[PDB]
Amino acid sequence: MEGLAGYVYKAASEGKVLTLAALLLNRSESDIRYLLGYVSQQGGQRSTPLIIAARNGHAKVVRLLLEHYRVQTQQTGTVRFDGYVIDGATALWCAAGAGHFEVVKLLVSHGANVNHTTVTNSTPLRAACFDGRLDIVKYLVENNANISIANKYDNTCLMIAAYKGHTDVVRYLLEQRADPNAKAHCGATALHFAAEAGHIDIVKELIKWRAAIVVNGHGMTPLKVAAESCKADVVELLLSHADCDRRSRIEALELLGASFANDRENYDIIKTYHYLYLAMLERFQDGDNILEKEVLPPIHAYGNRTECRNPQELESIRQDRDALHMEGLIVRERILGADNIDVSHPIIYRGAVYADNMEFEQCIKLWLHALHLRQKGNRNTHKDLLRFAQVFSQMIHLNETVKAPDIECVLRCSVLEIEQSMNRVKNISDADVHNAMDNYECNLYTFLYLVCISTKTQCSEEDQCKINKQIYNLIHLDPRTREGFTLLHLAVNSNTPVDDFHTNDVCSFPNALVTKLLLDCGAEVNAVDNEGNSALHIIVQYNRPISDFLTLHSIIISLVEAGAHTDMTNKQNKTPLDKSTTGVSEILLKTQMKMSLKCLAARAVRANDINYQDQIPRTLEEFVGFH
Amino acid sequence: TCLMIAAYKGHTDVVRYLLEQRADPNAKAHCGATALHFAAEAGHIDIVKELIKWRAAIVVNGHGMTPLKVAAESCKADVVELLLSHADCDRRSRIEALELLGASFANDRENYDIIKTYHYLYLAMLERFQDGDNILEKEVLPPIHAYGNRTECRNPQ
Ligand SMILES: [Zn+2]
Repeated sequence: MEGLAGYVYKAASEGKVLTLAALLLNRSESDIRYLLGYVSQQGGQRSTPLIIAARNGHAKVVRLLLEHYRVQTQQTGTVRFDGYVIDGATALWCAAGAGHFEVVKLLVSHGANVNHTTVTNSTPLRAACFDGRLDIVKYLVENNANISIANKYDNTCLMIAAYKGHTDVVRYLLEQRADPNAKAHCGATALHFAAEAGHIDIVKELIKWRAAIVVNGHGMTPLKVAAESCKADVVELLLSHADCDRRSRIEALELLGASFANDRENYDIIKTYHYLYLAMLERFQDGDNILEKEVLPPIHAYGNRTECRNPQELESIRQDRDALHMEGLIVRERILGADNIDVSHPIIYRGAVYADNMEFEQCIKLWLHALHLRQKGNRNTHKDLLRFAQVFSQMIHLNETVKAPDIECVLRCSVLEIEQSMNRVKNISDADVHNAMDNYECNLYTFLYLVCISTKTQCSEEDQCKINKQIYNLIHLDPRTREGFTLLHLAVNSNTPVDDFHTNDVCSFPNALVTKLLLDCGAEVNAVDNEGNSALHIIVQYNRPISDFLTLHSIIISLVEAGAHTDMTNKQNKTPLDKSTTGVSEILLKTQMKMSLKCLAARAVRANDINYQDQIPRTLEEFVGFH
Repeated sequence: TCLMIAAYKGHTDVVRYLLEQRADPNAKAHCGATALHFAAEAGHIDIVKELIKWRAAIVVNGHGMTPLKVAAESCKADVVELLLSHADCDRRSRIEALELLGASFANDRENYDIIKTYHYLYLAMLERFQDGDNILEKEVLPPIHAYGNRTECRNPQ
């Protein structure tokens, strides 16, 4: 029966009245009304024949359905655009999103319900604003569309239209007395959206309506937002339209200069120097009436970090573009503060370019500041910690790493914290965070790479003690992976994701020193994965015995010590001696294997099937289970 | 022939193309060395694997020098791995090759790894006494004053 629904869907997508009529003809009234009510979620989005006709922009099909079949226009579907899914949208919403003017004309002329209840509170006017068609917006608004209707984020149609940057729709909505004073969830105003868009005409139109200057939650006044977005024209327009004190305009000018210097997109130091010099002359313009200048305390990350306050002080800094950039960073960090996370992007970039070729030191300290900032926030830094891993690989390849253990201890604390946080995240839900489970695995890999870095380097015994404190903190809590794998199991298996930036002379699996240090920490040797495979069961399977024979010999002689059972059957009977395939690995085991009567008795009593339940001390039940 | 000299050089693409022409790789020279010997000297594991793929058999030169032994002499472990894996051989030849590899690591200047030599010889000799009550014999040549004591070891102690 659903085949008829698919045929109607295809006919609606085609746009032919003849095919759709023929498919709907020779069917009962109930059948055709069920076809109209049915939604074929081919892409997982509800789309009734009217809804999908509106989305596909076929005027003929929409006209036929509305005129001859009386399909309900109040049907709402969770249509998705560019991956993002709106959880509710009527037929008129899809018509506006399609961008076809005849379809929206017909649907509105057939009494389409513009105001439809929706969990996302989406409206067809918002869809038209997203599409940007002025004519569709006009036709929707004229025929009973409430512009004041906003989504769950309190984002109105006018707000998103100003964000888009289309001057026509903003002008039309302002003509229809659309209120721009509504506040979104963040509380930003329409002036903030216009400054972000960078359209001077939108800002001028908003000023014409006399929109109030309202500071957002994290500061971010419209002049400050425009200065951050490098909208010099918008900043000048706001300063001219709204009177500001000396402090406000001087701060705006210096923020604009520092933003121009710091960002890689602009990358103009002459404009930055000119703006800073102008602002500081404005500080001293009056004469004996000087704006109070504060100096941030010196920080080892920024070096001297002396914020200059006199004209000769910047005059001495005409050259040394690095000094100008770091001073702009100081200015931006002082003005903006650490309240928001917007300053996360520049600092790393300022490190990144600095990280092109040099000792990495103040780059590392800048990234440490970025780490602190991102750890105040609940923002995932697994990509960032990867980047630190490749940077460490770079410096160890350069052989000039001379690494300081304080930084590695700090990043170990951070990675432990994020491990715990994302473990709780998986404790909340699983399906949505499957990619977060992939990041779980990746972060375990990063810790192994950090352990490989620590093994390659060497430092003071107290620093090693702190490293071992952190690794024991990670070990005491028992990490697990899909199908179950301890740290040792990864450390002995062929860990597929070897660092691509540096895969040679660094991070090679089947390592001996890593396993030695992990045993020193005290990981549970007799831990069993799914199917019960022990550590020895995933080291005798090595396929290159004659090469790298030193590694195999060392790992075997290390794991045989620290108490590892010589025989530990698991699921189907597989002794470590049976599973070995090389033909060379058996020798190393049989040299180190130590015999005892317990093992022989257990093998004898399990080979034959004798009852061993409730006739044996409870401890030996597990012993018999092993052998 | 271009085949053996290309194998000596180690250019994988040209050797692969020449083999594609179905040229017989069992050709010989005045020295009697087959392309396997030149590949072993080059040590390209992929070249040797490709040669084995199309049925290149081990052939002994008149003065001994089986390609496996020749590869073992020049301290080329990977070729030894590959040939031992594919080319079936007895206990005696395998242990002889392992001992030769140990000695070559011991004395030569290119690698000069004392521990690798010790461990390889230890493994070979442990393989010698594996069975028990059926022991491969070890023949010791009379001492040479050039080496001083010049007496080999046949007991693990
Ligand atoms: Zn036992």
